[PDB]
Amino acid sequence: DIRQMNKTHLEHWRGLRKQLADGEEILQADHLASFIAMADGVAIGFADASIRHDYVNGCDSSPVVFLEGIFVLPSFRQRGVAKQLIAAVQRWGTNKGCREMASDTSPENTISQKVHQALGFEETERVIFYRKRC
Amino acid sequence: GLVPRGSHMDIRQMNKTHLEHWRGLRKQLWPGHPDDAHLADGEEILQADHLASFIAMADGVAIGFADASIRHDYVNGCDSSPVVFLEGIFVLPSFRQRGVAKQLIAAVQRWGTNKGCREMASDTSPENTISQKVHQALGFEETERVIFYRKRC
Ligand SMILES: CC(C)(COP(=O)(O)OP(=O)(O)OC[C@H]1O[C@@H](n2cnc3c(N)ncnc32)[C@H](O)[C@@H]1OP(=O)(O)O)[C@@H](O)C(=O)NCCC(=O)NCCS
Ligand SMILES: CC(C)(COP(=O)(O)OP(=O)(O)OC[C@H]1O[C@@H](n2cnc3c(N)ncnc32)[C@H](O)[C@H]1OP(=O)(O)O)[C@@H](O)C(=O)NCCC(=O)NCCS
Repeated sequence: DIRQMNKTHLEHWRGLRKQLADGEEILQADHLASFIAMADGVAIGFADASIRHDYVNGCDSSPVVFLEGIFVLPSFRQRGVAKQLIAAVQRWGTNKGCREMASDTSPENTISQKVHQALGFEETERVIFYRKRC
Repeated sequence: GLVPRGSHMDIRQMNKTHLEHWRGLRKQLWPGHPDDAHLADGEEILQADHLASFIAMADGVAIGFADASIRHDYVNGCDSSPVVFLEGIFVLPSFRQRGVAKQLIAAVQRWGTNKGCREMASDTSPENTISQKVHQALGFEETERVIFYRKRC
């Protein structure tokens, strides 16, 4: 049971996000989309996505569908829920015209890295990001 | 009016006349791209409102440059949007450690702010220790390290 998020789901979505305002912008925006997995009417997993038009490390085409975040409640892990949410994200990206899908994860997130490889992604590059307020 | 500025080292916003020298330098930052691709990049940068490059001129000769963009996409480690991102920066070996990059970045920062950016960001490879010391010495804070993934769709 996978669905594109709407206002009803906003509440369940926040609880999971808290574990991994915006729901507002996402609902309103065209380049934004979030998906949710339900067990007995309860959101037990989600994935946030966006269509990126700026440079994306490791990608040579534009726009790109970017998996901004993904989370599945510990107890529902290893049942294919993420594989399903990512396939929904891919479908959405592909018909918004993206020829490639991208994602990122921390060097310490070993399970995440294995999940990305198991789902067909290829590591492109590792980078350190910086920031300075103007 | 007591101290003329940029009498010998001057930071300029790139225009069509700098295309060839910028490209000459960019091939040294990013080897592997035909003069074509650099050129196409240069025309895109010139015509797009969220894109700009800066050229460091020593007595009229380009010795460094910085490519920047006003990013509206989410930018790792930032709380606001848009962000002025340093897409790349390069200074000829013979002119390093003289404050050039400092000025290119200050000019990028300044263009970013006038375009509504509250934050400036950059990224760099974990093998580039010199670039990591450069970012820290210039006031940037490391926000996060990540691994990027790609899948054709
Ligand atoms: C990453 C995460 C979303 C995976 O969710 P999931 O529902 O458990 O994943 P799936 O069951 O759909 O697994 C997809 C594939 O990855 C593999 N995988 C999942 N968990 C794994 C683990 N712990 N170790 C090794 N491989 C694993 C599965 O074996 C599966 O393999 P297959 O396709 O070859 O059959 C989940 O661990 C989680 O929510 N973690 C916390 C948040 C986080 O790390 N997010 C990542 C980036 S924001
Ligand atoms: C990174 C680079 C642009 C810096 O250019 P630069 O003109 O030499 O830098 P600056 O002189 O303005 O240096 C500013 C700051 O970095 C420090 N710095 C510069 N080179 C350094 C080095 N090799 N080791 C340690 N610190 C260094 C300066 O000392 C410091 O300022 P401070 O003295 O006021 O504290 C240049 O080395 C270069 O082109 N590197 C190769 C390409 C590259 O790696 N680009 C970055 C990623 S796209």
